[PDB]
Amino acid sequence: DFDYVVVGAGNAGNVVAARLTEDPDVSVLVLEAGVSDENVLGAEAPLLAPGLVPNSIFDWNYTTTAQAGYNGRSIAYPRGRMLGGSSSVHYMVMMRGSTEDFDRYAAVTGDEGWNWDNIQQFVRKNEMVVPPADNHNTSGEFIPAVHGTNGSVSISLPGFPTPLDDRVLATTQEQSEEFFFNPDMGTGHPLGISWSIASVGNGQRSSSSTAYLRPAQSRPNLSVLINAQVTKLVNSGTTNGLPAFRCVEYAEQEGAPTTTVCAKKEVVLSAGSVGTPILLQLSGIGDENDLSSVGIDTIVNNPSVGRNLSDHLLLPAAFFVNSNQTFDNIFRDSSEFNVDLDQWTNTRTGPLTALIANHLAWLRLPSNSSIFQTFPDPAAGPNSAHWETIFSNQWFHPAIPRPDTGSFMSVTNALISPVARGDIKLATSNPFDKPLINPQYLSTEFDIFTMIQAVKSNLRFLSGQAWADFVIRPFDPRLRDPTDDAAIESYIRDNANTIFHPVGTASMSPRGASWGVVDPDLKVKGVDGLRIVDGSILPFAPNAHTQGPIYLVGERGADLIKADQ
Ligand SMILES: Cc1cc2nc3c(=O)[nH]c(=O)nc-3n(C[C@H](O)[C@H](O)[C@H](O)COP(=O)(O)OP(=O)(O)OC[C@H]3O[C@@H](n4cnc5c(N)ncnc54)[C@H](O)[C@@H]3O)c2cc1C
Ligand SMILES: COc1ccc(C(=O)O)cc1
Repeated sequence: DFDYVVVGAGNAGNVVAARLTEDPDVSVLVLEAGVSDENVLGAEAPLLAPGLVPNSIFDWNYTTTAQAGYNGRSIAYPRGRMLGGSSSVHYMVMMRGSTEDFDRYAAVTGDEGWNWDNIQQFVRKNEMVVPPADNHNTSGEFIPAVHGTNGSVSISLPGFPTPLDDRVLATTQEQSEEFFFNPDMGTGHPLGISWSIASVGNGQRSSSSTAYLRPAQSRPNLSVLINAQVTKLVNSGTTNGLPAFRCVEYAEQEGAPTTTVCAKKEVVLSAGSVGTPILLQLSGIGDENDLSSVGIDTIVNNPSVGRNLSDHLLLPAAFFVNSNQTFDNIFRDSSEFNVDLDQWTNTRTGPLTALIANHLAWLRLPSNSSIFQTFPDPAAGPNSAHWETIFSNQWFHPAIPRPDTGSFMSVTNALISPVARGDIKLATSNPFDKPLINPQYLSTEFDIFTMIQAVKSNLRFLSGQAWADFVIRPFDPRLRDPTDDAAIESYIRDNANTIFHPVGTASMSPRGASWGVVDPDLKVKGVDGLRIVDGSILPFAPNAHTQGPIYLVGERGADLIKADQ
């Protein structure tokens, strides 16, 4: 039987599986609940990514509980269910976080092996810069020296231009005090306006399955099983005086018989920030009171399981624009779509290689803001962001379909440094029931205050000379007036959503410590033979879309595992 069992063939899981099997005497079994990622056009052509989830066979079909912060709205909580995990359904944006993110991870765990300097080696293992699809000149769009040249995942600058690009660039000159240009987020200094970098190579998605699993497919010491949902982690004895969890039960679907397998060395949980805590709770690792309320016997009492959930909340906003070059008609007119698809199929170029956004702004509140009377600074540090602003050459709104008429650009914000914390809990002891996902969005004055400020910032940005002949008006009339705080707050509470970056539900913390679920080496506290390598270990929201930091967790996790062999 196998040396390791990896639960979840996801963003991080695939790194662990591929890295461990580099050694021919180490065998790994990967168990993935979902289907194959092969022959999924929507998971290959970059521009088609937003259609893939939430309501589909490639999604877990999770939702949140009703959010009082959102006027009682419950929202979709998409999560990839397939080879590659969420890296097969994500929007491919790549950055690693701020130096302050990783230094805070090191400080909070007492482990300097996290920390900005010591993590850089894994950027180089993880990524290689390849040409953008349109083969444009990337000089001055990034800094080659801070990025990998040889690593597994293909990354590139935007493969298709938009009419937004020159106008965003002009705004960095015209409004340089607020919206200065940033040469590369890979410096660990996120603030300012940078060109998007994305996990796209030869005009198609570079996911954790394409980058790690596929090249490793002919290895006899690696097995990958799809349609295999792990339903229980099995207490398989007592090694080192602690309960051991080296066996798992899995099934194809609800009501199907369960297969048992055991790892000789360790079970690695890579089920992600939703999947990991819920499986733990189903296995009797969690909050005693919550477990017994649903009929589960607690084997390891740890109330941190599924707590300390952070996410980046999302705010969408569309604006009518005077342009015939937005991407909107690709999704309305079959002739245009089919011309673009033929070009993508034959040459791997054209509009289908385009990203959700070619530029991103990372921004702080003024250091003298009224909110700092009542709150300490929740940012990772003085060089980190409070919010993000994303510029898209089309309609983008997770909860409202694209209008039949109109050309649009969208300005999407993410709250990067929330004060709010949430939790993930079991509604029942049945592994095929949906969990209760309660992020507690907009439940603090800080979080709503910052979002009101973000909107005012967006409107300053778009009032610039570069936009004069382009932006017509906001889709929603509550965005007509920058001084109307009541209208702005109403807009936010009715439109806010999620940008799909949950972390923290199995937080790392120092060995033997207060709260947390895992040690700094990612071993589960109070258990032997169980390791967590995914987004759930990160104790704070980073200054980054989460694929980049999660890949670093995956690469270091693999080295941590090899060190105990
Ligand atoms: C719509 C969307 C867009 C996004 N866009 C971006 C972006 O542009 N840039 C960015 O950086 N990030 C983005 N993200 C976030 C990023 O995709 C995730 O944060 C990251 O990929 C998660 O990595 P992970 O390894 O923690 O989990 P995942 O990649 O989600 O992996 C978990 C895997 O485990 C499987 N699994 C779960 N439970 C079980 C079980 N019991 N048994 C067996 N298998 C199981 C799942 O099916 C999945 O394959 C996006 C996310 C979404 C939902
Ligand atoms: C509006 O564009 C984006 C870009 C990235 C993401 C993400 O990281 O999920 C969401 C929306």
